[PDB]
Amino acid sequence: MVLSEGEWQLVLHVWAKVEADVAGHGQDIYIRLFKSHPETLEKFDRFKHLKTEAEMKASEDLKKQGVRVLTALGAILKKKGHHEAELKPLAQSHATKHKIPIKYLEFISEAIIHVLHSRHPGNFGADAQGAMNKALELFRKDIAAKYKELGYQG
Ligand code: HEM
Ligand SMILES: [O-]
Repeated sequence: MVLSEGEWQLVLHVWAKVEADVAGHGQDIYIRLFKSHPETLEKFDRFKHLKTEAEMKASEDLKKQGVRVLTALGAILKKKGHHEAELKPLAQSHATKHKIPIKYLEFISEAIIHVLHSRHPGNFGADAQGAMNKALELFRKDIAAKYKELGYQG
């Protein structure tokens, strides 16, 4: 599975807009994920008690977590497929420490696409969304292969 350079440029052009305010984007993505698929919130021991969107928005720890996730994902995207080193620690923690199935990675990918589609119509038209979907599918395909190497079904 391989993206073209043009596809990577569409991914990186919208990611540059995320980077104007990574914290705010992270909050929107987590709120979308937890509202759409409430079961995913149960995996977060520090945040599973949050009851409403207002509580999620006011959580400084959730905001910091969103920054960590999007910055890690941004570093992966900037490797344009050459992300073996970045995926090692992430696959190990998500398979063995956090126990995050591939289906939940699909759910957060959907939340990312939903938020970019809402916030960034200037850089998230159909071709750009297609490229981002391809990049996230590549990420999940490579994470799933590493999960299997690590002993986790996913
Ligand atoms: C785009 C996909 C994702 C990325 C890039 C990502 C990235 C990260 C990073 C960088 C950390 C901190 C270091 C670590 O423990 O590895 C983290 C922690 C964590 N991740 Fe993810 N993650 C992703 C998806 C998910 C999903 C979908 C879930 C659950 C449904 C999840 C559950 C967790 C939990 C529970 C923690 C620990 C949080 C805490 O310290 O309170 N991750 N993630
Ligand atoms: O995460």
